[PDB]
Amino acid sequence: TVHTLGKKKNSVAVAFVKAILVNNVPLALVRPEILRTKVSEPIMILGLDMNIKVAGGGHVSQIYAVRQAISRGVLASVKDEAARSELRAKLVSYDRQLVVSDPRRCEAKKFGGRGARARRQKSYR
Amino acid sequence: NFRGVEVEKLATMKITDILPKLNARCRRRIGKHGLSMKHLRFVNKLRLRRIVRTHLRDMIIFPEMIGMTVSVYNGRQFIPVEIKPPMVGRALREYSMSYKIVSHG
Amino acid sequence: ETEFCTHIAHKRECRICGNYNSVYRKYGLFICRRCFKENAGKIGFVKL
Amino acid sequence: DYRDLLRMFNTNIQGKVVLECALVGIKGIGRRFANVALKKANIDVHKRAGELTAAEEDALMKVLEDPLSHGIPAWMLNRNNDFESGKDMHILVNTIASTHRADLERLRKTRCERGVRHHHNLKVRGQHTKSTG
Amino acid sequence: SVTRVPADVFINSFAAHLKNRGIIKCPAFTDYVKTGVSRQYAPRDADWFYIKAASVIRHFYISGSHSIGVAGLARKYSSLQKGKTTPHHTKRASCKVIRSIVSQFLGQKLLIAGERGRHISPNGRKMVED
Amino acid sequence: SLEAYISIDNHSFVPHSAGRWSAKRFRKAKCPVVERLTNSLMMHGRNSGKKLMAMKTVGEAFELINLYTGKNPVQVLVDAVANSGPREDSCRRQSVDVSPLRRVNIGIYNIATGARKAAFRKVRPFAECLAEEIMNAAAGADKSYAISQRNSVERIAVSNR
Amino acid sequence: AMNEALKFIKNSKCITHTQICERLRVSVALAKRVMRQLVKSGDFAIVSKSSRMTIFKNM
Amino acid sequence: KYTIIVVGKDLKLVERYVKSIVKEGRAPVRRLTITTRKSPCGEGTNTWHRFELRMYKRTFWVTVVIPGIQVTVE
RNA sequence: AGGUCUGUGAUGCCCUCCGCCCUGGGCCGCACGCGCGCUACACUGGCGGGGCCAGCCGGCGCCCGCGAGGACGCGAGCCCCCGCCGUGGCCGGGACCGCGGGCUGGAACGCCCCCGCGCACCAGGAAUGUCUUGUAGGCGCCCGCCCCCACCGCG
RNA sequence: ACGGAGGGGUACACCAGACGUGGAGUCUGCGGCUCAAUCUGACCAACGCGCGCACCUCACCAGGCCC
Ligand SMILES: [K+]
Ligand SMILES: [K+]
Ligand SMILES: [K+]
Ligand SMILES: [K+]
Ligand SMILES: [K+]
Ligand SMILES: [K+]
Ligand SMILES: [Mg+2]
Repeated sequence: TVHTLGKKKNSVAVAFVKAILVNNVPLALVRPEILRTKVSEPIMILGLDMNIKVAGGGHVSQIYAVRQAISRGVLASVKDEAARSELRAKLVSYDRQLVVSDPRRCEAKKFGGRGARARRQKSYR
Repeated sequence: NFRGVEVEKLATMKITDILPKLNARCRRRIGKHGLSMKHLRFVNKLRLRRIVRTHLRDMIIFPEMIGMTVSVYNGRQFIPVEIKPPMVGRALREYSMSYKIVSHG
Repeated sequence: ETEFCTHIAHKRECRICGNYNSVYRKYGLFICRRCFKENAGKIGFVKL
Repeated sequence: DYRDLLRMFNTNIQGKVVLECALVGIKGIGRRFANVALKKANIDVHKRAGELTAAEEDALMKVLEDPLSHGIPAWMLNRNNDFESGKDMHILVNTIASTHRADLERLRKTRCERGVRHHHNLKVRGQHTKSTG
Repeated sequence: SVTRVPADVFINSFAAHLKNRGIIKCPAFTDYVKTGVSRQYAPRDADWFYIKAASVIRHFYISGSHSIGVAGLARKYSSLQKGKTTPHHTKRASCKVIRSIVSQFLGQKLLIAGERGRHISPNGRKMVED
Repeated sequence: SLEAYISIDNHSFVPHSAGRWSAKRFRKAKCPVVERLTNSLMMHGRNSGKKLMAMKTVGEAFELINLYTGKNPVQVLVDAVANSGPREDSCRRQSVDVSPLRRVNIGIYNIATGARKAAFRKVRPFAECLAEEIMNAAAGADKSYAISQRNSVERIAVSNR
Repeated sequence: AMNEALKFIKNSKCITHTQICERLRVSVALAKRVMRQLVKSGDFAIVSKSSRMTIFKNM
Repeated sequence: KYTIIVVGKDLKLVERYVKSIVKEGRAPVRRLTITTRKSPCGEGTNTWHRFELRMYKRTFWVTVVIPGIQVTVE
């Protein structure tokens, strides 16, 4: 019984793993299709059964949260052995984002401009 | 000539016979009860028909009163308004301007 | 003699001063923006 | 086989454009009214323009001068409940000038706020006019 | 099953099958109608009613348990209304076309009423599954 | 344009990476080069963001080069990036010489710009403008916009020595 | 000049709708009159897309 | 059965009561916000006060007196 | 000696007995010069059909109606995919105006929808402003004042 | 306090760039003009500012009740 997470901006991917469905749709058919190679990286760079529920965020953030849940769930069945600590280093030596989440978030808007840093045009005459 | 009837056959058949005609403001305002201070306007206008200075700008004009002269307040004075056939279907506030048009200077 | 206030309209005013202008009705406060600055301490609002 | 002009309704239709958007050349036709006048009379709406037979023009003209009979509705018409005949007319010819000008002369005789403001060549629809045109 | 096949395949392969066996077949008001108040023209592909209803039933199948409703279907096919000199805003689609579709789909026992809204009946659920 | 600033081995199956490449001064020297071009491509202003579309744009400009030169598209890209980019600049303006990372920067920028200006108000698509730009910069042809811009910069550098 | 299409167009190891449009006035005749060269397959498709389509000469 | 709703605007007192009711035996925080200009008139740089009233609620299910708390059984 | 006595039952000293209320009008009137903005000038685009994802927290079922909206009851857009148009002020752009059908309200002069009409505008002189990571820019959504109504401000 | 005085620091003030505005139509505020009235405040630090003017708001105009 493996339970695993993945996070992007607001997206949360909850993975349940038993010895590959994304929101009940087969993985091969994840609609953003020019990014299909991204959701399959851990497979084709390194089976079993996994179940993914991703919510919140947008298209790309959801893809990137499943890219982390998938790779983090295949690291919670191997344990206490050198594979556990070596497959992690192989995963990061491609993209560290595969293991550790991206902390960035939206900053708040401040009064006097449309955005967080952009202000309003100033005039003198 | 009015929509499809000549002046004899809407000003003598029925006062509300025109409602299947004139626009949605008219049907709305007449499918609503006219305030009790402009019925007096008609039992002073149609009554003693044989010049009235009035003060209600928004009042739907319907055929039975045709060929009349009125003087409607616009805020500073009463303005004469005549009644030609095409005035039916309109309000009285469209026929007296409350502003003099600007000129040069 | 019997015509005084026939016109019907909301006369929403500030609960504290009496002004008609710039009244906040969200949440049902019904007080104006000038009086809301100084009575906000005890009503309960605080800046964070 | 095609022609490179349809001088129809006194308007020169060019041809080689799509007939859907060719009909919009006639002032009175839109793309809405055109796509409701072709399919209502069994004419391919988008292949070309200059491949329309004589019989196809006859069908289009017979559905142009009478929309209600072929089932085109009143709400899809432009002279609705006119102030000349109380009828849902269909003014689809270069003789729209007369009615538009009559709606001015009626105002000129009636002396309405709209007419007096239209005379001076001013905005008439409530828009602000302080901006220095 | 229904969830497996590329969603764009099932919709346009069942709408061609919507021409057989006297299913919902289109009514007459289909001409001279915009699918929404945000659209500025009518659809050009003449099979648009067929494809629309194929899509709405594939929408009903995915919500197997609970009930959808008509007003909340027009919201599903929403679009943004352009050309007004003001910022663009989103508009709900037309409930008449969708209600016409779901009425005829309540026939042939493809759907069953609920407490509030339509629901995918066992018959029709079996059909889409097959 | 050196081997130490054009990153070959770091590429992926598509250029999309979600990488924080500009958080430190010299980090982008390890940024893959096709992704750098992709990042420069979505620089019109009405197209800011829209990376998913630029990845397609570059992707379908590699099936035109393989059908004209008959060679590897990434190789011709490296050739174009190397050929472009002024070696000498002018900054009482006296002559100075240009660093590698700036040579790469200006090269990628001018290729993107050449395609951008050549596609506006034209029937010809922007992808098949990129094909022209890349195949013509890598050779050295005066029809390349990046090469003419380079030549102008080097001339003004020479006149200010 | 259909005969031009049936041989002059079949002389380039690749072709695009815009390229054929710019060679001779084939603005949208391109899309119609290359599908003919695709059904008899003097040319086939390699990379296709709703907005762009690259056609390579079978010969 | 029995229900106790408890509501209060100061987290410390609410927690004290909630603690000492368990000595005898979704409701998330919602924030009332008002933004208003700082000046009485409208002259100067346009700056704004952001005022905020945060409330808290607990719902004890069953089969100390503090001035400021509100309790209703229903 | 910026602003505010016109937010108050804060208020001195002057002046009015210019108080309170009702009807109608104005504050929006327009040769013209300025500030903050909105929408564009297209193919890295417009259109038709389909697919699918937010957060500040948040009702929608059933019939009529092209739509807008009514009578009756109960607990996201961008983007992706498939087509169309083809460098033509064109299917870019949608101001101005002409009939209709609605909503609010005691009252449209307010706002919405439908058909038709299709302005100027081809990237902008001299000048001039803001900005360094989930940032610029693009895309939409919500609250406030609010009978109705955002091209605004707070998010 | 100031210096077309020296010295030492510094900020998106400049550098390298991005995105604009100024040109078109249009929303709104300002000045002027008009008007029976078009109520009034403010000229970097006034000019989408004094929290959405059919009535009300309302300070302004034409009349008219009541203490
Ligand atoms: K805060
Ligand atoms: K054509
Ligand atoms: K042609
Ligand atoms: K100010
Ligand atoms: K004061
Ligand atoms: K301001
Ligand atoms: Mg008033």
